[PDB]
Amino acid sequence: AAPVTHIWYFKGVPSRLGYLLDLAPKDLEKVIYFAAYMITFVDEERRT
Amino acid sequence: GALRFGVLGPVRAWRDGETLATGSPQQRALLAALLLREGRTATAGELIDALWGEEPPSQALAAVRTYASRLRKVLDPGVLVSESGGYAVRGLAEGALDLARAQDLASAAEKARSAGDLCHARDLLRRALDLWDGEVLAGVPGPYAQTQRVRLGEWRLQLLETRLDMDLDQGCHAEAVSELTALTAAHPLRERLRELLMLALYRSGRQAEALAVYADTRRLLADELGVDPRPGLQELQQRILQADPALAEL
Amino acid sequence: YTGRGMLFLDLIQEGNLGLIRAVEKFDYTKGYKFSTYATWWIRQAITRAMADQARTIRIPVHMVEVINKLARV
DNA sequence: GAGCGTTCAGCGTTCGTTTATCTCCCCCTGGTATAATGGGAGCTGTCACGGATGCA
Repeated sequence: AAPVTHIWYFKGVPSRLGYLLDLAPKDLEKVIYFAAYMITFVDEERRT
Repeated sequence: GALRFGVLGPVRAWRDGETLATGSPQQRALLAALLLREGRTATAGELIDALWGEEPPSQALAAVRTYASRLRKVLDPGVLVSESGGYAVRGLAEGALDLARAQDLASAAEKARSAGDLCHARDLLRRALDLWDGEVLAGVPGPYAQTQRVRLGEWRLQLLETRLDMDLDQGCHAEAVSELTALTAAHPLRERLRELLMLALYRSGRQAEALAVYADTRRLLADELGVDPRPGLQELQQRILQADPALAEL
Repeated sequence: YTGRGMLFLDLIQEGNLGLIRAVEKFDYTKGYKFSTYATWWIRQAITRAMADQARTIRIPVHMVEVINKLARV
């Protein structure tokens, strides 16, 4: 019903997770396990 | 009210001497298939396979249920139990089945032989053979009944061969030749019956007729199978040819 | 009801379903607190789920109530 | 022809069949009305090596 994330590709050595999104592993632990929010998108043009 | 069952001829049942209407051929097939397990439950799969084999009708299971219900109307309540989705016959007294009655007499006869009571052993075998009211499972359709006809028909012949040996051992040669001529006509390929006949003929002094028995048999087995008689028949032939006195002493 | 083949956090979530049931069937016309009404529904949801989800080979709910009854006696 | 001799015949005559009806327990679901309102709990000590990851 709700998507999940592969344990292999994140939560491992940084040659495989890779920082493909510029986020620390502590940052990732907070967002995907429902402890902190992320701003997935901003209407930066609207705001101006 | 004592139920008795007959399977050594047409499938029959009696209650207090009155003959019960065992029904259609398929019901006799079902009853025989249930009687021969001696109280062990037969699953619905085994009963379908017993009646029709590899080609059952698409609604065969409902037919089996119909036959089972009708047996409950003629048999006493509680003998035909419904268990594990199948049926079993329970609560019969010991020896209520003639097959069991025939089997019990045969086991006692072996003990009587081991105890040396050949006269009682002959009588026990005589009482046993009288239970055959013709062809076992006569007129009963289905593949399962077919296997029992051959298996139990052979067993009758095996008991028959043993009785003649005991009769011949007591010197009753002259009576045995008459019955054996009918038996060899019905069972021409059974070499053991011809072995007993030739020995009986010699002890009845009919050596020339005994040798005549060898000549047709040797030709007949050559004609149908191309085979010589077994060594046991050959040695017995030779002992007549050697005029061995040790065959005539009981 | 922890330590019976169901994880402790899993028990909370199933009981949580019982709570949302209870509020739809509760009203002020009865002169009683919500706490007394709720606990019946919480216990119902937890014990039914325990019957329906603990064992690898599923056992029907009425067989389950039979075996724990005979076990206690 | 006498008297009975074999063998189709189609016809009944219900018994043969499989196929159609119809009555019953496991199994699943819903519901209890005093008040009850944030876990137990099991750990711990090998050893070296390296590279990520934190922080003075």
